[PDB]
Amino acid sequence: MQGVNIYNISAGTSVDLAAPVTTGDIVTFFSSAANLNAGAGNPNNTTLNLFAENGAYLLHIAFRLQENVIIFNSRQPDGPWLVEQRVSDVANQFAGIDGKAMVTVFDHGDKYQVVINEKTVIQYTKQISGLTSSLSYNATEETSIFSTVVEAVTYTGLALEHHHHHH
Amino acid sequence: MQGVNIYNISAGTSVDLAAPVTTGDIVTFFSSAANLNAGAGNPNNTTLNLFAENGAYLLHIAFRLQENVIIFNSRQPDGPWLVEQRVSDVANQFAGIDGKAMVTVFDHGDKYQVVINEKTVIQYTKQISGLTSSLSYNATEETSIFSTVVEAVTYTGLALEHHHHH
Repeated sequence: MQGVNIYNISAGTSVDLAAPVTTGDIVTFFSSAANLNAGAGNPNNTTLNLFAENGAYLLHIAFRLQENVIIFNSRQPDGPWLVEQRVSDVANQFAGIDGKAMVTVFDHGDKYQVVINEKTVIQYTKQISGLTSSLSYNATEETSIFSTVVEAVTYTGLALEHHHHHH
Repeated sequence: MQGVNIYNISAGTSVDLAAPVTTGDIVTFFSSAANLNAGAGNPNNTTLNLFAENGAYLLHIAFRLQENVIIFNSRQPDGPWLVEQRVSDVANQFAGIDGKAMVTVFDHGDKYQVVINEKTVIQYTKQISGLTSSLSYNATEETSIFSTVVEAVTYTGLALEHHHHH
C-alpha cells in the first residue's frame, strides 16, 4: 500500500531505504538552505544519488557552481560514467525560492523526471534500470549548496494504472 | 504531466491550487513546529482542509489537544458537518519526530489516506467526492500545534492511462 518514509541524510552519508523506490514512486530531498554562492566545488559542490542494490548509480545529480552546471548521469559500480546530460546555470533552476530548496525525482520506469522546487529541469531517459534501494547526499561542510542535513521523503507503493484494451 | 507545486500557507488563510488534486495524487503539509502542549483549541488547535471547486469541504482534519483527538469530516459550504470520524491519542501520531511534522493526504478516489510523518492515521471513506482545488490551514498564533506558516507541496498528474491494442 501507499506509504511515506522520512530520512535525514547528513552531508557525506547514505541511507538504505525501508521501502524501495520503483516505477510510479517519488522521492524529494528537502534542504533548509540554498547557498548558491558557496565555496569552490572539487568539482562538485553537492551530489544527490539514487543507488541500486549492487551499488550502481541509477541517477547521479551533481551540482557544480564554478562550472555553473548540473550534471545527470549513471554508471555501474565497476564501470565508467556513461553519457552525461547537462543543465546549465545552477542559480536559475532555483530562482523564485531562496533560503531553502527541494529536489524531486519521479521514477517513471523508463525515465527519471527531476524537478527543482516547481521547475522540471530534465526528463532523464534512464541508462540503467531497477529499484532504488539507497540514497546519498555528498558534500563538505564548507562548499555545499544545501544544508548540513537534507531531509529525504519517499512516497512509495503509488503505481496507479488504467488499462484500456482495443481490438 | 506530473508536476510539483509549492505553497506557503499562513495560519488563517487559504490558497487556490495551480493544478488540482485528483485520484492518485498527493498533498503534504509541512510544519517547522510540533507544539503538542499549546493548550486547548477553540475548539480546534489546528485544522487542515481540502476544498472542492464549489467550496465544499472534501476533507476537514481538526486537531484538538484538550480532547486528545484528531477529527475528520466533510460538509457542503451551506450545509452541516457530516458523519464525524475520530482518532484518539494525538501525541502517539507524531511520536518519533519532534520540533517539526508533516501531514500527507493521498487521494485514493473513494477514500483519503492520511499519514502523519510515517504513520497512517486513517483510511477515510469519502462523504463527498470530486477534485481538490484549494487548501487552507486555520489556527490562532498561540494555540496552533503547527508553525505560523505551513508549506503545502502537491504532486499531481500521477495517475496514468495504459492503452492496449490487440
